[PDB]
Amino acid sequence: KESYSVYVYKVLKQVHPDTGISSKAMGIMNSFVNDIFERIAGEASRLAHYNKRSTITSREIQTAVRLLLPGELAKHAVSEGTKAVTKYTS
Amino acid sequence: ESYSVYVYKVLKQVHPDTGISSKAMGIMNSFVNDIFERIAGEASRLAHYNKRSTITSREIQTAVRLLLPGELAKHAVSEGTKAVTKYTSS
Amino acid sequence: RSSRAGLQFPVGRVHRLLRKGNYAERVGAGAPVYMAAVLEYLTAEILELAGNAARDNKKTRIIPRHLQLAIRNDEELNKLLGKVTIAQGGVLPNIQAV
Amino acid sequence: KSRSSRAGLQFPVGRVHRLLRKGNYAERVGAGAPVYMAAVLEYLTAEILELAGNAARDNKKTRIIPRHLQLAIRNDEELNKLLGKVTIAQGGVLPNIQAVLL
Amino acid sequence: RDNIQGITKPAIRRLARRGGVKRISGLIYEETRGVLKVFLENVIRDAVTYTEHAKRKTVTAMDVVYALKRQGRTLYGFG
Amino acid sequence: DNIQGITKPAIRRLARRGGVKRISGLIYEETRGVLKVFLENVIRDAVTYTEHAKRKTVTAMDVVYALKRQGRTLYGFG
Amino acid sequence: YRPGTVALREIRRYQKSTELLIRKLPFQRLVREIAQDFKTDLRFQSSAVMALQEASEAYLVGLFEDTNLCAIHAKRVTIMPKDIQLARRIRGERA
Amino acid sequence: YRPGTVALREIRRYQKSTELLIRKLPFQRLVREIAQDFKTDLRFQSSAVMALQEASEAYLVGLFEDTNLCAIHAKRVTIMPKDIQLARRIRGERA
Amino acid sequence: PPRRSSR
Amino acid sequence: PPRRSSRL
DNA sequence: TGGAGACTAGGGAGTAATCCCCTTGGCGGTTAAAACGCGGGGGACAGCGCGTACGTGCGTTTAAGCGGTGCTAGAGCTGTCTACGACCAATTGA
DNA sequence: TCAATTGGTCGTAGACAGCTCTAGCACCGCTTAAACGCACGTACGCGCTGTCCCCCGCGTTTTAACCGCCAAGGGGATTACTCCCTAGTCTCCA
Repeated sequence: KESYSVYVYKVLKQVHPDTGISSKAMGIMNSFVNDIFERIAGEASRLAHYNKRSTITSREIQTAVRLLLPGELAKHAVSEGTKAVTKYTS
Repeated sequence: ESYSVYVYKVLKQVHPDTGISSKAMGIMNSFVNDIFERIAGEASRLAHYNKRSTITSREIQTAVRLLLPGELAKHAVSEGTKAVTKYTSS
Repeated sequence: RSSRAGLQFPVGRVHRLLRKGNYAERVGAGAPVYMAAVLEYLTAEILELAGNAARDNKKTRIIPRHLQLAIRNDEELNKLLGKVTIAQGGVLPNIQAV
Repeated sequence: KSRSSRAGLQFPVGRVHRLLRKGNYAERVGAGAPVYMAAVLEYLTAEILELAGNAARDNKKTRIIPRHLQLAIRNDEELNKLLGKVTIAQGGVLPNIQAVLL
Repeated sequence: RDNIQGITKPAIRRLARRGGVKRISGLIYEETRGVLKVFLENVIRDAVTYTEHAKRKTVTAMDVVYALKRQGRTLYGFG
Repeated sequence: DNIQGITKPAIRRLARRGGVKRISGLIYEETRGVLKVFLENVIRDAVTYTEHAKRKTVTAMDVVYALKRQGRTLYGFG
Repeated sequence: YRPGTVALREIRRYQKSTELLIRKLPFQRLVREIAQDFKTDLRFQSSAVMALQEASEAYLVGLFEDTNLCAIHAKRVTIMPKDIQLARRIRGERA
Repeated sequence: YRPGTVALREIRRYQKSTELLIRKLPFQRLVREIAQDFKTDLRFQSSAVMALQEASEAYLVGLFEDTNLCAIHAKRVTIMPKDIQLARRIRGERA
Repeated sequence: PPRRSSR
Repeated sequence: PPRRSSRL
């Protein structure tokens, strides 16, 4: 949470190879990632609490994503999360 | 989850002869469990914000002052500070 | 612990709820007392207005209607419980003058 | 190699793991929770950056500024629903004049 | 199919009268039906998400209460 | 006293950004009152967060948190 | 009766009551029909459907209050779909 | 230019820029005046006052967007304080 | 002596 | 190939 | 000088089985509510006229903003050290 | 009969004293961009008049909601195996 500036830079590098980003735009992207992190993690905590569970795992994160993200955004985010866990487990 | 006994007992000292319906206390249980989770979520935040690991009566005071409106906070803080004074009095 | 503070709400149960709810790694000693004193005061404040509304309706019991009538007729409690639905509570009688 | 390159990501799954375990969300944190969170965060970041870089190129610019981020978010319905209570600093508004006034 | 017509015009104007409305246009009933369909689709989706996370098949009043909390509408009296 | 420092040209600029064509003369005092109420609500919470940390200066995070708790999260100030 | 007096009496009647103004069986069938698009063979607790009805009715009554405000704003007495759309858009439900 | 194409030009100009439309010094002075009612000898970061201004201006622009909708609803192009009151009442700010 | 509120 | 979304 | 790799161990969750309750399905009767038609009337909308208030332009004034100068409060980080809450064991009564 | 309290270690979390240097504030001067005041005209708000159409009130007819009352089975809580799970710890140079 100290910064995602390196990682937002890598993603921008791989998405728009030539386009750079401003120092004020990066602060907004860091705020965006910190806000979305909090939103997903708090919902995952509530999800674990409702089920009387003491661990937060991939299912809690995915269900929090589906609850939070609207429409097709949720479908594609769920697909990317699933692919990442599938490749990491392998 | 169930505060029925204590909602009954506070009722007897404010309105001794008045009763409560089953649905009316199923509502005050929701009210108590809602305001408890409001104060304990703001006080949880107020501890993290100061990089603090314990929730104290100071944080409960600040959460009550942030969540409760106007003269509710003035009169709830004055009762919280009076029940701790008596709790820790020889 | 509830008797020392002069409370009726359970200080011990509030303590266990605070510890189990993972609000912080540690929970103090006057935190449950303060929290119970706050919840009990708010409960007594709702239960007085709803119960005054019960006498204003010539009732001897409190129903969700009386709780809603007490909450919405109090500016502070209405602002506090502004996004709260009370089941079987109705609405405040109010007709616009066009 | 690294835990982000294990998953094929760019966001740090180790950092997300530490933030999950320090934030008092639960007593325990699973192994795939940091990876899933990092993947979802990376996907949303990539979406916003792609649309922002498209908007910046529509303004004949080679640098994303907060105005381009606001344009990209407000012009996407799903991202608008996501960030619907969010104020973007130095972002401005969408250019929209009511048809009655014109 | 076509269960939205079970929300009849008399019931819609009963809700309108509770909302303090004196006169109602004849096109209000379809608009209200669409609005109610949107609201119910939004709530019963979070409710079913909460239900499937619990690996259950009955939708509990607690799932509805939580799905309402998620949309900013707190409900009192159902546990 | 400094509510009149939010001048009529400034309020009219804010309205033109909102898409407003004509502005009645009684709008400016109404806007000043509304801004005063909004600023009071945010600043009270920010100062509460300031006194809690036993600080004497109001931090940008103190404002950002006082805004997050009114459902007006603001990106760009950490 | 003159048009409007029975309307005011009806307002007073339904404003002091607390019962549900939609029939329970049609609302239940609507709820199950909607839920059929998210999962099949879904059971429902009776309290779940009751909570859905209470929330939906409170939401519609509160929305009709705003619709009536928008009707009075346009110097009218009759609520039109225009008013519902304005209330929903200002509430943030719409665009 | 007649009465009202300069208004459209201004709408286009200020809807295209992202600057702050309120002067910084008077707004800072207002922020300090309001804060003194809560705590005395309060200090402020420059980023704190800038965040307050960035939030206040966005809130006011968004409120004017709803005031304009309330004005169009009443077959008007001039926004009036009653439009502000209707918009604020509908979004629950102050009934 | 019923318990009342000073609010 | 730039990282381009498949989203609508 | 953070997270990655490799063990160790307790325990949280997964699984099979049970059990009972509560959800769904059917049926019949009653009558309350919905639906349908009809006849007015009152409210919505269009058109017109008036007058005043708001936009526009111009000239004057006035503080905002920028660029320096300087001073110090206080935020921020150590370093110490103690006291208060976590943990465990007794214990006893509502 | 287990929960709500009590008593006693122990270790660390946090309070307090002491520097440190950042940044927040106070001030001045210049420039000038923006605010302010006035004069004017016209467009728009608002108040009428008139039409007519659509909504409401009411009197029948119909329909299906609601209330009991049976019958069955799914599936939500439990409870004891079972192990796979993550937190914890140590090494450690990226």
